Amino acid sequence: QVQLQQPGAELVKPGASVKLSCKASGYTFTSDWIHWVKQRPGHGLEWIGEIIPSYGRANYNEKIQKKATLTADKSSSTAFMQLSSLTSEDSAVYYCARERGDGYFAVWGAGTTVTVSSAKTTPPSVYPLAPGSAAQTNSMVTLGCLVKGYFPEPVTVTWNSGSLSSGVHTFPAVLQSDLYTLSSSVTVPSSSWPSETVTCNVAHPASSTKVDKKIVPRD
Amino acid sequence: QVQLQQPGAELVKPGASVKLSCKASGYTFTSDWIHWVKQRPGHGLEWIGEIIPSYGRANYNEKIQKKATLTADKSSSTAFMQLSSLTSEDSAVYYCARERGDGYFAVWGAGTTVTVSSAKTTPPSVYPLAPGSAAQTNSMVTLGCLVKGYFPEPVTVTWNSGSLSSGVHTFPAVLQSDLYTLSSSVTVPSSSWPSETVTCNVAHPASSTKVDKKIVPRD
Amino acid sequence: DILLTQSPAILSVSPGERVSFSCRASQSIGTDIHWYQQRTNGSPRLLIKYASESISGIPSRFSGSGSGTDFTLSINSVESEDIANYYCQQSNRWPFTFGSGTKLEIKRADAAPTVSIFPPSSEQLTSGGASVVCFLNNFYPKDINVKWKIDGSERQNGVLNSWTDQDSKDSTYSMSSTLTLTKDEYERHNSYTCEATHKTSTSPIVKSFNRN
Amino acid sequence: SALHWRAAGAATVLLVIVLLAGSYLAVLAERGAPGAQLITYPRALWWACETATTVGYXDLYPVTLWGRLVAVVVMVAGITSFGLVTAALATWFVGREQERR
Repeated sequence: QVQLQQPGAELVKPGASVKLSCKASGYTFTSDWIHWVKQRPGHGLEWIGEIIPSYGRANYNEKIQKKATLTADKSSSTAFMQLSSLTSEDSAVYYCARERGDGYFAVWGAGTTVTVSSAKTTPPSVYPLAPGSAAQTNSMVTLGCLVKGYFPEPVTVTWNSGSLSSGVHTFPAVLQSDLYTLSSSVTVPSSSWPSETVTCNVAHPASSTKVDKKIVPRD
Repeated sequence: QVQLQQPGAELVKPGASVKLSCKASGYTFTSDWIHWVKQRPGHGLEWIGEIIPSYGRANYNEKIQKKATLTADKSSSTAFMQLSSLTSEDSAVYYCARERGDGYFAVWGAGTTVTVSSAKTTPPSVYPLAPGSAAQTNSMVTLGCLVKGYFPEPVTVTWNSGSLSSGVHTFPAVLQSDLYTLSSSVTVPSSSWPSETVTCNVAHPASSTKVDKKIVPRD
Repeated sequence: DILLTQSPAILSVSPGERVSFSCRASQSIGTDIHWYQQRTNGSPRLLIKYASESISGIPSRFSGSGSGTDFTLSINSVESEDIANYYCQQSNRWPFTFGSGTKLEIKRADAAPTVSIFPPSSEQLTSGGASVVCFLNNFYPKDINVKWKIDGSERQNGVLNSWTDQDSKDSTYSMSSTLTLTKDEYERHNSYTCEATHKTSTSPIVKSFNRN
Repeated sequence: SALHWRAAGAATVLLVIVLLAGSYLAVLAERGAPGAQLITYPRALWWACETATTVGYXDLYPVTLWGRLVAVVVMVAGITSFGLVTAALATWFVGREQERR
């Protein structure tokens, strides 16, 4: 069972503030420290700070401006990190990890994507991608779905609820006029389609809107 | 009396496994550690691991893949090193040495030549090398024997069971079509031959076949 | 504050070979070093703790060594699932710190792309607008060019490409080329072509359709 | 049983407690101080042991004000305890041999 659960995404306007959370499960000891690591896209890991729930004390990275404030709630077993007065610089993926007071990070959270923009949330438009009537086929066939016009990142695309992970590709999004767009592809044995359904599950956390889309052949 | 005795050679097929041994003599204390050092041809010494017989515990070099497993047998005073899943890379001379728990290696073993090949063992062909009838001679004469067509290495050539070590040369073998070949030479006072016999002792450990060969003048 | 240096930043190795990443501490830290793995879109995963100790659930392929200021994470016979970012972290002195990172890259055999063009979807045209997607899949090396031609004439306005990192399934690369345009712009045109120029073939691989 | 004998054992149970709370409190106090090395429980426990016995090798020591105060308590607890066992051994030896007369 996922040891640490964090909200998939958060949108914040410049100067505003957001409070990220991290709910823990599994064993819990008095010697547990919850850490927060910040990762900017294309870059590495940056330790932000730590807190010890059982006692409530936190420490922060001195080598960087203190945007974060750590707090813990023993009852609901949740650690929170209050980020304040944000800017484009504070935009990245924030991880929480647990340390048993022995120095290494045993388990990590999926990470919460934080975006600092004046833009407006927007669910993604999903469309099928079946071959063209004149497209001859080999022993394999390729399908896919087009997710476009959404904001902010990210979106999690799966094929048949993950039971088809093999032969899947989900290209990186491209930003334009305040709207990301990406495409995913899948390759199943030509003979297995459309005998066997192939759907595209798309979840957009920043707006709480999951949508599927069956991929059938054209007319 | 040779403090540590190891088999002169061992042949192993790629992927196979061989267990080298080292029998000790002389004083034996609870504080004795037996070490194994690996030396590839033309290269230096590489510590593999150590074991403490009296207790049976062993430690291994972390900076390299663990092909070895150390064990000890108190009764027969022998230390063993199980090399597994070998390859051409694991081919070299393996030494065992004893350390009195004070850090330096007091005594070493002659070393066991290990070869990893799909080839087949083959005893060496020994032939004499007496001067040519028209070869005038000075105050010294040169003889020698030709060892060829053997596999694997090595071969130990001696002249008159070592009593003639002076004036001896044993050239390095040359590999070709899965068969090594080398020659040894000796130079004794011209007047002392053939009045006094000059034989060539050749031992080929990898096949357990020792053979001599008297060196007399041609017809 | 202990500075962990990882060099090189990118390591290229042949399938099955033995690779070694290195971490350099700015001062002796014992064996208080730990290694993490982070695949694309994933979160870090502890691989080795305390420089040598193996974690449960990690292939016996992974190993670590070192002490003091020099540490090494090795992979005996690397494979595709190993394509990712490796980081080291020290717990010797406060505050904990992370290495800059090292990317593992594999060099497999050349692979030709599998092109596939897709006409805009109906639901898309309904909401107003059409997008012709083209997928260049499983090609290697990653260097590749894709040309768009509308009714025989090369197109460019409205085209947005996108590449993927090396795949951890087969060590290849893939790209998606998209040509967007309003319904109108899409109406007064018949043929849409997608060409692909790659190292594998002196000739370009193309695919196209017609909004019959 | 006997006072001295009980006070000794009580000193030992108390020691173990101080040792454990010492480990916890030391890490709590040291974490947050740049360069501090007394920052993980397992070694902090070993630090506590070598402090209570006074062998102070070190290989580890506190550097913050509260860490030092925690160190002072562990030192005194260890010294008091080990000293409360010596007095119990003296009471036993005296009271006893006094009969051997």
